[PDB]
Amino acid sequence: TEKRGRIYLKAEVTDEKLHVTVRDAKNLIPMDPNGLSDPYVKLKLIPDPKNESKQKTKTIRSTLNPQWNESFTFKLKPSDKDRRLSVEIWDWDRTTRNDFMGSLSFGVSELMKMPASGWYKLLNQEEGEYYNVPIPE
Ligand SMILES: [Pb+2]
Ligand SMILES: [Pb+2]
Repeated sequence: TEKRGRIYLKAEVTDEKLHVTVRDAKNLIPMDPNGLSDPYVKLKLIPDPKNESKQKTKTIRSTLNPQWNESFTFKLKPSDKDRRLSVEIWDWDRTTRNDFMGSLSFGVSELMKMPASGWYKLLNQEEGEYYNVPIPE
């Protein structure tokens, strides 16, 4: 559904490399019995059939307002013109399968035209693979 918090990201392409900085997120949805979550962020260039592009932040336990401050780099290839950078927050779970918290994505070609910087609204899993919603206001 919706109202999943927001995330602050920077994503820019420079000389065939995509640099992404995952800063922090605010107001995430509770996922655990204790009312909090143990969030981490998965980054991928999709489609990724062979599942080779995945990178992830560390897991921060017991918070709905994580501050990761982590950076990542992807080397781009020509075929990436048809790919998107997918950013998904998931809850790490000690005793159950990990579950989805919120997401968004950027087209590689679009980032090449204009870098991304700022706060973004977290979307549901399907929606997140298709667009993003900046919230500069
Ligand atoms: Pb959970
Ligand atoms: Pb958990």
